[PDB]
Amino acid sequence: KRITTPYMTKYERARVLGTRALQIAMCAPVMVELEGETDPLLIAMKELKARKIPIIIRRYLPDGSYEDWGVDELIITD
Amino acid sequence: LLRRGAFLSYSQKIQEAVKALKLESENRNGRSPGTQEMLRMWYELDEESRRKYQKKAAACPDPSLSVWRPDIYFASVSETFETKVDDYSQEWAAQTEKSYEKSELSLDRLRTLLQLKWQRSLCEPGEAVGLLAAQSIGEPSTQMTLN
Amino acid sequence: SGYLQRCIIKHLEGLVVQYDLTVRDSDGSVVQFLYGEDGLDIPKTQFL
Amino acid sequence: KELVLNTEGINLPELFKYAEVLDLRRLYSNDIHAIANTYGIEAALRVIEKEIKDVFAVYGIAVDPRHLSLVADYMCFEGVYKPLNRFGIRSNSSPLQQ
Amino acid sequence: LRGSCLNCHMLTCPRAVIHLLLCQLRVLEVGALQAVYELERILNRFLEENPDPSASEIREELEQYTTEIVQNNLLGSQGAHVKNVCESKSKLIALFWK
Amino acid sequence: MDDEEETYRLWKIRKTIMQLCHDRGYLVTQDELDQTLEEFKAQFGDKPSEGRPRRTDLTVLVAHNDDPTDQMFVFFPEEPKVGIKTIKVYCQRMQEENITRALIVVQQGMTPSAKQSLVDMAPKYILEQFLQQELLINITEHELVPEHVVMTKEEVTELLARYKLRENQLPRIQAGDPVARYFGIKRGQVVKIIRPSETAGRYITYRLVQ
Ligand SMILES: [Zn+2]
Repeated sequence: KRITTPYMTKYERARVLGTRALQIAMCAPVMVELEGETDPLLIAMKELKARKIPIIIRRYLPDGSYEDWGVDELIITD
Repeated sequence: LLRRGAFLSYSQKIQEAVKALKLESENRNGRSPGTQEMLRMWYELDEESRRKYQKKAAACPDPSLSVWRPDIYFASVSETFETKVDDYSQEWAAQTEKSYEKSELSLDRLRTLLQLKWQRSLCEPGEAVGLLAAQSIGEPSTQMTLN
Repeated sequence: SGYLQRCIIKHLEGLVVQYDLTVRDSDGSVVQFLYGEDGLDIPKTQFL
Repeated sequence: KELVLNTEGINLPELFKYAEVLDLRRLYSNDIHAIANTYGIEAALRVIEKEIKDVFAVYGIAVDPRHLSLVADYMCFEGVYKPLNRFGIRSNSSPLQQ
Repeated sequence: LRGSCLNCHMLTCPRAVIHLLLCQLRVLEVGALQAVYELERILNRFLEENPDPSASEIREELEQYTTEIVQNNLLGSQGAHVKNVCESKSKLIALFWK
Repeated sequence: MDDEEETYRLWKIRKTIMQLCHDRGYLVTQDELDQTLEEFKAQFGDKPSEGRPRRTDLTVLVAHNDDPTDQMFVFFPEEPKVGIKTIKVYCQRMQEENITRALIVVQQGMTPSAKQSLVDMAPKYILEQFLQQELLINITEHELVPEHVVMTKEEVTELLARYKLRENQLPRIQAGDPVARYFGIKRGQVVKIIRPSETAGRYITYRLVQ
């Protein structure tokens, strides 16, 4: 039973592409075929385009309820 | 503007060529000599002709943002936005009828792009609107010199 | 007008917008049920 | 061609007894405390918004009504018309904010 | 000390209202807030139907409600941080001290 | 001059009440909230200070739409200062006909003694007090005042369930508010407010009558 926004807001995209860029850095396993760039944010932003970031988001409602959205499920805007 | 009810709907339309006959009784408890006759015709004279609880609507229908929250249920736009879109769909279907350009789109898809622009423009959760309304009355309040 | 803006800031710092689209304080208190009576943003309403 | 009276003082029941001449459906005031106590708190909230907009619009500034209806629905949250000062921070919940 | 004395070690406040404040500030520790007016309503009714200064420690009709809506509705002991609860409790304690 | 003035004034404060009993559910017919001040003269006494529309004549009672077991009296008292002496005259009229609610349209004010013993009767007699001063205007006609509508208990729980909401953290209207007193609303009942907005067209918000 999950009734929240189907879309990924800008703050979602900020935290996902920040943690995943630190989950590319700190010698963490990269999960896409790449060309040789050296910035973690470009890797973590080309993984969002390829639906590869495996993060679950706990969108807290004000009660304390949480819905578990996957980054794969959320429609990102172009 | 005016008032609505189950019995107020009944009295003015069915009971004024009927109550207006000659009865000259006293005002019982401040009531009319004919208002007690219409309440006699209301309370114990008909059952299952209480259908004016649906003629007079039981309330207004609620807005489409109170029921059917706007981020999930599509085309749940505000009631002044529907009037703008319907006025524009009345104007567009009269100006695209004679305009000799391509016109690949119709009303059913123009409405859909306007309604999905209304839906996509909702303030996303986390907006911190309190400091956006503490500054929109706090930065132009430094431009207000006394002339 | 440092004082007016400082007071309106610290009396409206908490009012963030929630995943059910109701503006709430820093303690769950409901201020509005839709933000600004239709739920929209001030930037993204320019071409509507 | 709407004749508008515009008095310099406030007595609401003085004008209520002139009803065949004054269209009292469309009355207005500055005093939020003279509309909260006569016409209610839910019309002393569509007077705060107009009394902020008609202060910024004297000086040419226009503020979006979605910022003002967030201030009227915060100040009229507890039923009364609270100020945003040191005597409206007593209602708050966090000691480290007060 | 300005509201207490040396002869008897009690306080000079009337005990018709100390029991009410004791009875309400144990309700608002839970944060019920529907019954801060109900307790003063039943205090006024119990004080008008029979005057009794001999009630020294407790009143059974106040304590029946403040042990009913505290034992029941006990799970909301952490939802007492709402503005409407702390506003009312600072208001009642300030009315007491002033 | 108390022949045309007080006739117009009683017509006004009767039209406000018969627009007030309809706005709480009680049976008010259409031809008796569309009085034209000549029907007030044809059906009532035309000279007030003589005593043909006497303060015993003008009392009306009407019943609710659901059940006629619960009614209300509209009492127009005689003296301009209702004390305890005539707060217990009309309760004798209550007990003989088995009601619970009544409204007293006081002419110049009720005493501070009786305004305590009116609230502190019981939950049996729910008695209300209206000045004559604030019943000439009918403040629910003002185009800044929303459509307050009363709300049953089956619809409060669903709106506390849609927002995962408690009764504490819902906004407040006090019971001394001039339009909550128009509808005669007790502590605890949520009222639904349909604001005629300009950003939207309608905006439903809910308030507790505290
Ligand atoms: Zn002593």
